[PDB]
Amino acid sequence: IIGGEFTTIENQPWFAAIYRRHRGGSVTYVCGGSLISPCWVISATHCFIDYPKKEDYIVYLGRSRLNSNTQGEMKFEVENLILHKDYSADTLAHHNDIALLKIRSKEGRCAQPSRTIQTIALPSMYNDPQFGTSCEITGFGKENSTDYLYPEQLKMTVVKLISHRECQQPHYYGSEVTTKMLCAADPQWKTDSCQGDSGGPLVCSLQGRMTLTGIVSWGRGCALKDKPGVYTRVSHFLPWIRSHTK
Ligand SMILES: N=C(N)c1cc2cc([N+](=O)[O-])ccc2[nH]1
Repeated sequence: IIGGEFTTIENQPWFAAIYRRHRGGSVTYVCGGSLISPCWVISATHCFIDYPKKEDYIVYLGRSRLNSNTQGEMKFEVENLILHKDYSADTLAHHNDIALLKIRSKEGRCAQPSRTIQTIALPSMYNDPQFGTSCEITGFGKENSTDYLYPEQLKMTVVKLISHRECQQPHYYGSEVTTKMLCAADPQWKTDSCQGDSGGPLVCSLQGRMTLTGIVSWGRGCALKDKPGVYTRVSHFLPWIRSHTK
């Protein structure tokens, strides 16, 4: 997250921190995700496509810091790593960038809700807030485009919803953006998602309820003029989600 503010897991209790164990034992950060039910975390396919093997992955819930433990965190293995069959890699514009991780502890349990671990609601089908709506993004991603390191503390920021028409401008993203994608940016382009934020939640308040409206997917650079963050439009994948979480 470029700009924005530091936060803790109490303020995004569904946020999932996902890591991969390398051979030789090193564990590095992969991507964020969102807990939608006790046994299921939703993320982006592009986080996993290079390494599709579910045994390489570690998920944490209730975790506030990147390389240290948070009191009351839970640690999970991935019982199922489900990628979207119709995924595509553009140069930027990943189509169908949605993935589901079935989580289970070494003790055979799913998530147990608490002050730091809760689930997020899915939207109702094709029901998105109007452009100009303010939504929040959450992640451990880069704080400046030139940074080498990821921040140790979890961050959040607020970005505004950009209409499909506007994101379609040639001087924005043109045809790269589809109706299954959502664009969102800052009016001053000061704040944005960046490298490492992928898979994480875009949460909007939608008629009284915190809602997983999007999933961080791609963008050109970070916090650049006319170059918004792009998000998987969750309200367009509910059949996909409901069938696969069975
Ligand atoms: N604007 C976004 N929603 C977004 C930009 C972005 C960039 C990278 N990246 O640095 O490769 C990764 C994920 C991203 N998500």
